[PDB]
Amino acid sequence: MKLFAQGTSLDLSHPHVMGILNVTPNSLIDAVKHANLMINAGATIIDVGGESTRPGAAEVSVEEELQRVIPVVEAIAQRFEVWISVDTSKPEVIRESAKVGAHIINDIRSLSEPGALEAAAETGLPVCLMHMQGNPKTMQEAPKYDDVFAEVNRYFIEQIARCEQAGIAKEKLLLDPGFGFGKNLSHNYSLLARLAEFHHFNLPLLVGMSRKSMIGQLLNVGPSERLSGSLACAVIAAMQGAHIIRVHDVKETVEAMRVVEATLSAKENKRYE
Amino acid sequence: SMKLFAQGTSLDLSHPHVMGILNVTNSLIDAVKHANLMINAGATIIDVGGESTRPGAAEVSVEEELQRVIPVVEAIAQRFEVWISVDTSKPEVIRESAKVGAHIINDIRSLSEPGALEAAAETGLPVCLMHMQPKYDDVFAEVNRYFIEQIARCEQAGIAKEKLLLDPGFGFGKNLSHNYSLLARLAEFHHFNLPLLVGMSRKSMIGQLLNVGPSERLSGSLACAVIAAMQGAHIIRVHDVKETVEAMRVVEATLSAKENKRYE
Ligand SMILES: Nc1nc2[nH]c(SCC(=O)O)nc2c(=O)[nH]1
Ligand SMILES: Nc1nc2[nH]c(SCC(=O)O)nc2c(=O)[nH]1
Repeated sequence: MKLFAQGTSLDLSHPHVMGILNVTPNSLIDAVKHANLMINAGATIIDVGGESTRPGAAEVSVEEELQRVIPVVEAIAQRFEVWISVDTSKPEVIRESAKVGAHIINDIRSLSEPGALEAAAETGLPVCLMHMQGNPKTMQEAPKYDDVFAEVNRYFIEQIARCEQAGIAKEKLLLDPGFGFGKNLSHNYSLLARLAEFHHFNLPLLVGMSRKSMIGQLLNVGPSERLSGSLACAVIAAMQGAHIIRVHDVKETVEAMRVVEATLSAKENKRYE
Repeated sequence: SMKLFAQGTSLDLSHPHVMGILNVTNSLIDAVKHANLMINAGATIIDVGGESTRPGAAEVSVEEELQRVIPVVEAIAQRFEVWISVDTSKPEVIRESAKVGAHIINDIRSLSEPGALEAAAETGLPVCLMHMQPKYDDVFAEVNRYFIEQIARCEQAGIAKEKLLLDPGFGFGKNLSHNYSLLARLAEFHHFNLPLLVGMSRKSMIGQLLNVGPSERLSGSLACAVIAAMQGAHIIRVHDVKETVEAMRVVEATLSAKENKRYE
């Protein structure tokens, strides 16, 4: 399995580590310094995001998001060979990010915003479809599912069809069950335990559990104390054949992924279920 | 449902246990301080030996080994509720360790010394059967055959199956690829219906893979522990207790949400 964008390809025969580069508040110099460190630590994708996914923040204007995101995507694309994912829901940011070299559109809202689907289709870039119950402002009030796995799985079926209808072929899609997005602790572990069953779509799986409450609430530790839990999550998902792991702690995750790959390559069937 | 019994208590193996490595090196005060730190960090078993009992460490007389081991085992058994595994190959140390409260006999020489098997049998304690010998035809098959053989040998000596734990012996006469073959197939050793114990912490199977020194192997050691625990390994022997306990909690929460309670 492979993805193609901007004249290069990403080989998904082993797990990739995607480093988080938050550009919400010198800003450009600092972002590039951080990118450089993450690449050096072995990140093969850098996820650039300029709108907080937090509960009460006003949505950032299109002009402010462009100012935070585009110069950063641009500076990374012209210095490094790394893949760049852009964490946006706005069509204009999608368009302008593609123009300066972004490889993956990583929308937490799965292109639900007006125009976003058409803009993503126009760029021809890979698109990540992430499950979220409701919207970021209220999704954590009262998450509820009768069957969280089936509900997430159904969402993927629907969203795939929506993308295909807009001209975005299956081969461009990645799926992400959206850890922490309208999910309590037990919902998150039900999804993680069954993650391998999402392979039936024959699409790349991306996960992001790094430093999230599904670790914090389980261990009763603060946000700076979650590395060991974050590594355990990453390993659990990668052992089940997750293709991309989105993280804060790149060096440590890359090391863990090398251990996973050595294990998977000694296994006859290449996956745990 | 699987449990071990020793010294009037039991160990509930329905979730993964972290076994902390304790050096025996005043020595008593320090050993008890370290045991305390590991317990606080969430270790439920302390393995008494560490650097003093690694392969290649200097051999000592029976009297010297008794003088270093027995007071440590004794002091831990008197102060804490934790299980104690004792690293020894000598029958006298086996016997005297049992008398002062040890729960598990951990002999990396597999009770090969004269009288060791009979002494382990006499104690009635749990015994860890660890594979050691690198060339193999089929490393798994050899390690599996070794378990079959050592189980029979123990049973012949009067040590019932219910007392045994199996450990494939990562790093013990094994190159990098042998170690990963065993780790990838670890769940297949559940056919014996015995507890599985593993020790990969800071070993060359991480160092050689990552090209890092002994103090830089925590992330790799955690990955190893998680991989084994996801396959239903019952006990994980480690240097880095707090971090491993946290990783095991994550594994437990995942296994509990799974209808199968195991990865294969
Ligand atoms: N694709 C994807 N994108 C994300 N962006 C964030 S932001 C919240 C945080 O890092 O805590 N989470 C995710 C995720 O789980 N998947
Ligand atoms: N049961 C058991 N006991 C051990 N003692 C050592 S000493 C080598 C080291 O810690 O690097 N390893 C092991 C192991 O793998 N299993």
